Amino acid sequence: QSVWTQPPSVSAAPGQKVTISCSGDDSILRSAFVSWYQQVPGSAPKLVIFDDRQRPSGIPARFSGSNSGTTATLDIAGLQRGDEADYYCAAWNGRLSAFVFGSGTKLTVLGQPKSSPSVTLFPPSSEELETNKATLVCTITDFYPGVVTVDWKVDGTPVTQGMETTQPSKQSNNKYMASSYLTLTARAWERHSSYSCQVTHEGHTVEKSLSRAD
Amino acid sequence: QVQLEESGPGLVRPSETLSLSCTVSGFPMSESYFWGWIRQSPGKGLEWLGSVIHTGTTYYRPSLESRLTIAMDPSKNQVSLSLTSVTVADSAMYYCVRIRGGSSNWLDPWGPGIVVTASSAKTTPPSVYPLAPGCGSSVTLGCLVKGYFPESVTVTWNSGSLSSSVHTFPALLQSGLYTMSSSVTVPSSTWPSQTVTCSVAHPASSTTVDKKIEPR
Repeated sequence: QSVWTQPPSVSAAPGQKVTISCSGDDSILRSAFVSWYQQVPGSAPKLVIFDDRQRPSGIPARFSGSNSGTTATLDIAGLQRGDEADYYCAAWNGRLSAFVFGSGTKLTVLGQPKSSPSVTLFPPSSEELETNKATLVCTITDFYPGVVTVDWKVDGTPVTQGMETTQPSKQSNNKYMASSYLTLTARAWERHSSYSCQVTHEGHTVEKSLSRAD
Repeated sequence: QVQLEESGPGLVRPSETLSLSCTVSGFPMSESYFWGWIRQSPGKGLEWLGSVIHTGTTYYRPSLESRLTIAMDPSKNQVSLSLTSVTVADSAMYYCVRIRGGSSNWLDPWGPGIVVTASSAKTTPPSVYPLAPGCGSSVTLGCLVKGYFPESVTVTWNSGSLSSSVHTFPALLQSGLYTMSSSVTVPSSTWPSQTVTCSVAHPASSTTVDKKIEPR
């Protein structure tokens, strides 16, 4: 594949460990050296493992790599706050003739209790509707860890088009916030009845809905 | 001590060519390393574009190979990227990287990155729409700040004597224009008796909009 499969996120408390997998088709990773990169979303990635299991200068033995031939794994033991980052694997894919990255895994080093998202759903304003457009806004705040998935429904049916969600950003209290937008024409707004924003966080959903006729 | 730095225009018009440079300091470009380019779209993953070595050998992402030219000039400690026929899909953070040759294929160091925005937009002030509840212990209002260019805006709120909590969300680039939003939370049963206004300042268009949030 042109992207290696990684879990979207992992978390653990300081002092604990995590394992991050990176997989390709069949045993394609036996044929290539896998490298791992650490990125704080505000900055460039940094090399932490090369040649499956070697560490560059300055990287502690807390970081280790393995490669099963099918799946490569990054192990991060003795977790510290500064380890918090997105992690990517990478390797040459000879079947595609390209250097391929994994899809990335967000690591949270748990510094406060879980906090479920506070969701608010807004209808389009009459002012926007005068321009022949309608945007619903679903604000999402005070969640920790900073990972959510957002699903929209219109008339009880999943929306597949016209949705976009921001990447979570940190609040002053180190919880996270994000916003999701459903963009429709004014006519489509007028021709549907119920609208729902569903936020999944740590395996549980928080949903807000409205009816246009209110 | 090896350092990389990307430079070039932050704005590129669709159909035109994106041209970026990377300057290498503290390390010889005549060694057995490739020099290449990676990009990353906001909130998405990393995409390898290609690389070059001092002998002239180049590697390109096959899906982009017809549009991509990567070259180097060690006399200027430079690596260049030229991507023709730009689309809105080419907006990204672009990174130059040193790459170890051979079977190792590792990337280190990376430049800090340069933000490339692909858009045909003119300077456009935002359209600011009020976010009021559809018909608990707090109420949340907001402002939708839509269709502006370029970045950035600042949103401030005036909720009088009310205690408030403001959440200002990052912008999304959608068809060459930015959209963002901001919310303010005040105690339930205060507003609308007590007034709440967002002020949205877009210095590029010399425009500030002061929108009072009215009940529906």
